[PDB]
Amino acid sequence: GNLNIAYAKPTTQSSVDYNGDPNRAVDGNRNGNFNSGSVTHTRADNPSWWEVDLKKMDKVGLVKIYNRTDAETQRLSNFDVILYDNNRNEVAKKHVNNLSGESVSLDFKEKGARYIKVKLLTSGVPLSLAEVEVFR
Ligand SMILES: CC(=O)N[C@@H]1[C@@H](O[C@@H]2O[C@@H](C)[C@@H](O)[C@@H](O)[C@@H]2O)[C@H](O[C@@H]2O[C@H](CO)[C@H](O)[C@H](O)[C@H]2O[C@@H]2O[C@@H](C)[C@@H](O)[C@@H](O)[C@@H]2O)[C@@H](CO)O[C@H]1O
Ligand SMILES: [Ca+2]
Repeated sequence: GNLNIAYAKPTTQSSVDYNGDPNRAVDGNRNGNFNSGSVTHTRADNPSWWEVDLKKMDKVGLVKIYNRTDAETQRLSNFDVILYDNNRNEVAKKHVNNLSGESVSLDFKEKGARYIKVKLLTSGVPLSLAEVEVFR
């Protein structure tokens, strides 16, 4: 029941495989079954990454990242979540080793940012996200 400022914002990612376009992580659908059409998928890049562009700077609090759930859930491990300002200067970064459940929640404590990037640190692994939600 809070405004998800990432919903329907422009997205990009390192590449696309299996028609897993990056907008699937901001489609309002948390379903993690890749066959549902809700989940992104890159090729096995060096490294794989995904990003949302808020279009303007905003003050970011909670970021909630929902994993793929039907298969290959371990791929979302050893990754950074990085905030960038309007000139793509790095303003904050958190590292996530792995998920114990279907999602992870990170609190960036009001940091001003335009872009939120999720980046695997292990190359040669596709990045698949069910949904990334971003709150003020
Ligand atoms: C259109 C089509 O047939 N799609 C296939 C993928 O198969 C479908 O998606 C899977 C996730 C399963 O639900 C499957 O039952 C369904 O048909 C196929 O994925 C692989 O499917 C095999 C079974 O045939 C295994 O389940 C394997 O784990 C699946 O691969 C994982 O999911 C993929 C989407 C990629 O992320 C892979 O890297 C994973 O290992 C793929 C790959 O053969 O091919 C599509 O064309
Ligand atoms: Ca989705």
